[PDB]
Amino acid sequence: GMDAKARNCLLQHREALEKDIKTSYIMDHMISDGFLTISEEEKVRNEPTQQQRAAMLIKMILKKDNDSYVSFYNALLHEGYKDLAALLHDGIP
Repeated sequence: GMDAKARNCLLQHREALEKDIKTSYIMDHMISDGFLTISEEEKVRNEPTQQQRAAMLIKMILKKDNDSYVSFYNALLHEGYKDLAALLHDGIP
């Protein structure tokens, strides 16, 4: 569903993302945008640590469409993760 460029960007920067991001905030945006289901939210929330939640959310997004990548970018950007957003800018469709 997603462009290779986007996929690879995510795969390249996932460790950096997994490290810093507060997943619940990003998810709230993505749920608002309608690219993330309550069931998916819960599955992420079921992960014990923030890094494990982040990893799960990214694993999920890698199985979604271009729109979802952008939603993720927008979320990061609106939550002030400007550095991490920049890393994914090059891969945006």
